Amino acid sequence: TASFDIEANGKVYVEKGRRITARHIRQLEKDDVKLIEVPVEYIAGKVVAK
Amino acid sequence: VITEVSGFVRFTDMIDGQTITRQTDELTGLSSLVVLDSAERTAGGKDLR
Repeated sequence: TASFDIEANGKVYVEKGRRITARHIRQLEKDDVKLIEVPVEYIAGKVVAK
Repeated sequence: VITEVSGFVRFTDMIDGQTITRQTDELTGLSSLVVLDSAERTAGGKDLR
Protein backbone atom coordinates (compact mmCIF):
# COMPACT_ATOMS: atom_id res chain seq x y z
CA THR A 1 0.00 0.00 0.00
CA ALA A 2 2.04 2.92 -1.35
CA SER A 3 1.69 5.97 0.91
CA PHE A 4 2.91 8.25 -1.91
CA ASP A 5 2.44 8.76 -5.66
CA ILE A 6 4.62 6.34 -7.63
CA GLU A 7 5.06 8.20 -10.92
CA ALA A 8 7.74 8.59 -13.59
CA ASN A 9 8.13 10.24 -17.00
CA GLY A 10 5.16 12.47 -16.17
CA LYS A 11 2.78 9.48 -16.08
CA VAL A 12 1.03 8.54 -12.84
CA TYR A 13 1.27 4.79 -12.25
CA VAL A 14 0.28 4.37 -8.58
CA GLU A 15 -1.80 7.04 -6.85
CA LYS A 16 -1.19 8.12 -3.26
CA GLY A 17 -3.28 5.82 -1.06
CA ARG A 18 -4.08 3.20 -3.71
CA ARG A 19 -2.49 -0.21 -3.25
CA ILE A 20 -0.27 -1.71 -5.94
CA THR A 21 -2.26 -4.12 -8.12
CA ALA A 22 -1.19 -6.44 -10.92
CA ARG A 23 -2.03 -3.82 -13.57
CA HIS A 24 0.35 -1.34 -11.93
CA ILE A 25 3.08 -4.00 -11.94
CA ARG A 26 2.44 -4.68 -15.63
CA GLN A 27 2.61 -0.95 -16.39
CA LEU A 28 5.87 -0.54 -14.46
CA GLU A 29 7.41 -3.60 -16.15
CA LYS A 30 6.34 -2.94 -19.75
CA ASP A 31 7.30 0.75 -19.57
CA ASP A 32 10.64 -0.07 -17.87
CA VAL A 33 10.18 2.21 -14.85
CA LYS A 34 13.12 1.79 -12.46
CA LEU A 35 13.93 5.18 -10.91
CA ILE A 36 11.23 6.86 -8.81
CA GLU A 37 11.02 9.57 -6.15
CA VAL A 38 10.14 8.71 -2.54
CA PRO A 39 9.35 11.09 0.35
CA VAL A 40 11.38 11.43 3.53
CA GLU A 41 8.70 9.63 5.57
CA TYR A 42 9.12 6.32 3.71
CA ILE A 43 12.80 5.90 4.66
CA ALA A 44 12.04 6.20 8.38
CA GLY A 45 10.48 2.72 8.30
CA LYS A 46 13.45 1.07 6.60
CA VAL A 47 16.32 -0.66 8.41
CA VAL A 48 19.91 0.03 7.37
CA ALA A 49 21.97 -3.04 6.47
CA LYS A 50 25.64 -2.00 6.49
CA VAL B 1 -26.02 -4.55 12.74
CA ILE B 2 -29.66 -3.46 12.96
CA THR B 3 -30.49 -0.52 15.24
CA GLU B 4 -33.30 0.39 17.64
CA VAL B 5 -34.09 4.05 16.92
CA SER B 6 -34.85 5.63 13.54
CA GLY B 7 -32.95 8.54 12.04
CA PHE B 8 -30.00 9.55 9.91
CA VAL B 9 -26.59 7.86 9.76
CA ARG B 10 -23.37 9.88 9.92
CA PHE B 11 -19.67 9.01 10.15
CA THR B 12 -18.06 9.61 13.55
CA ASP B 13 -14.28 9.23 13.94
CA MET B 14 -14.07 7.72 10.42
CA ILE B 15 -11.17 9.33 8.55
CA ASP B 16 -10.82 8.19 4.94
CA GLY B 17 -7.52 6.60 3.98
CA GLN B 18 -6.61 5.33 7.47
CA THR B 19 -9.79 4.16 9.23
CA ILE B 20 -11.62 3.26 5.99
CA THR B 21 -10.35 2.48 2.49
CA ARG B 22 -11.83 3.15 -0.94
CA GLN B 23 -12.45 -0.27 -2.51
CA THR B 24 -14.88 0.12 -5.41
CA ASP B 25 -16.63 -3.06 -6.53
CA GLU B 26 -15.86 -3.56 -10.22
CA LEU B 27 -18.29 -6.22 -11.45
CA THR B 28 -21.33 -4.90 -9.53
CA GLY B 29 -21.08 -1.11 -9.25
CA LEU B 30 -22.49 -0.62 -5.74
CA SER B 31 -19.28 0.41 -3.99
CA SER B 32 -18.86 0.70 -0.23
CA LEU B 33 -16.34 2.15 2.21
CA VAL B 34 -14.67 -1.04 3.45
CA VAL B 35 -13.79 -0.74 7.13
CA LEU B 36 -10.38 -2.28 7.81
CA ASP B 37 -8.98 -3.91 10.95
CA SER B 38 -6.29 -2.76 13.38
CA ALA B 39 -3.54 -4.81 11.69
CA GLU B 40 -3.56 -3.24 8.21
CA ARG B 41 -3.80 0.42 9.24
CA THR B 42 -0.90 2.18 10.95
CA ALA B 43 -0.89 3.89 14.35
CA GLY B 44 -2.49 7.01 12.84
CA GLY B 45 -5.92 5.37 12.87
CA LYS B 46 -5.36 2.42 15.19
CA ASP B 47 -6.41 4.41 18.28
CA LEU B 48 -9.46 5.81 16.42
CA ARG B 49 -12.15 3.14 16.30
